[PDB]
Amino acid sequence: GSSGSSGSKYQLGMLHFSTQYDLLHNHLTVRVIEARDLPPPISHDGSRQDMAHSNPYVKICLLPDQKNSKQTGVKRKTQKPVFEERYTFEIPFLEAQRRTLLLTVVDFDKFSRHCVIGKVSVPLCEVDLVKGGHWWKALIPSGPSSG
Repeated sequence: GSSGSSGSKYQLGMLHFSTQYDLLHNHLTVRVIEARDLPPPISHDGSRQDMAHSNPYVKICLLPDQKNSKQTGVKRKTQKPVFEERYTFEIPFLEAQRRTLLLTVVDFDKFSRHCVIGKVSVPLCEVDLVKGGHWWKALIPSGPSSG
C-alpha cells in the first residue's frame, strides 16, 4: 500500500549487480559489481559540479528485512564506484525466493547527508538463483513506506 511513479523519466543512473545462490554452501552469494551514470555529490541541486569527487559506496540488503544492511569498502575519489567484491548470507532457499535483493547507492563524505541517489529492488522468486543472476537496472527514486 504505497504511491507509485508516473511522469518525467528517472535519469538517476544505473548500477551493475549479480545475484547467485550457492547450493553447495547453501547460502546467498551476492557479488557487488561496478556502476556508471551516477550523479555528483549534491544536496539541493546544481548541474555537474566542477572539481567534485568523493568516495561513493554501494549497500546491500534482503527485503523485507531492511535492518541488517551491508556496505562495500570505500573507494577513492571517483565517479564510477567499482569494487567487484563477493558476499555471503546464510539463508534457506525457501526464504530466499520470498526475500528480495535491494541495492542502495549512497555517497560517503563529510557533508554527505542521507541523500541516497537511488535504489534497485529485484525479487528472487522468478529469477533462477541456483543458476545465478546478472542484469542491468536503472536506479529508482526511493520513497516513503508504511510497511
